[PDB]
Amino acid sequence: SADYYKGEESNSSANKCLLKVAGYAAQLEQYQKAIDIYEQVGTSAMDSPLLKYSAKDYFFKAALCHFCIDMLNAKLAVQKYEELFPAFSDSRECKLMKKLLEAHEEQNVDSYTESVKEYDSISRLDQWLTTMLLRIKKTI
Amino acid sequence: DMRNELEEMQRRADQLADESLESTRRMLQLVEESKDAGIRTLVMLDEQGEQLERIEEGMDQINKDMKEAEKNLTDLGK
Repeated sequence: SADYYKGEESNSSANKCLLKVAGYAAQLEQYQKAIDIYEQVGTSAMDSPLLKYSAKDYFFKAALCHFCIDMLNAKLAVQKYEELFPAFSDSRECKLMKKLLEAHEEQNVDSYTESVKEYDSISRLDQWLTTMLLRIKKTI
Repeated sequence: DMRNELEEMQRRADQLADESLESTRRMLQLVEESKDAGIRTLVMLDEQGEQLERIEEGMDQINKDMKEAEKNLTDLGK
């Protein structure tokens, strides 16, 4: 369906279908496709007067996938995203991921939990985010 | 004659703030972003209304044309 819609230059429906595909692929542990789709959608939405404000969220999702693959990969991806999108350096997602990287770099689980709880207090986490966070915590 | 008396000094408790400068700035930034989003929504909604108004005339014209054609064909047929 996404390919058919993109064939007719229907960007919104194709983007939504690709979002669903990337989410389901991430659920199935297929990180490469999820990160590729998230990066593509974020880059596409960065250049819009209306969707621009959402460009951050997608990046964060992609960043989370990197954490599953490795740590230094996630750090490098964060650096690349911040350089590409400077305004990403003030969003709460970047601060949370920086704190999680700092805690995870020294075998600190307590600080990990405190940061997770502090962020979740302001906003309730969904099943996808909480499951990915539990996986990352279980890693170490 | 050990009858002493005293005088008093006063101190002012800090005024109500020093919590109105961290949530405050974030509140203002979010308000600005919401204002920009509302302006964009205004513009898009006006454009959509104009487009619907444009569609109406073509709709009415096609309805009239089809009705007239059907009536004419029926009249000639009989």
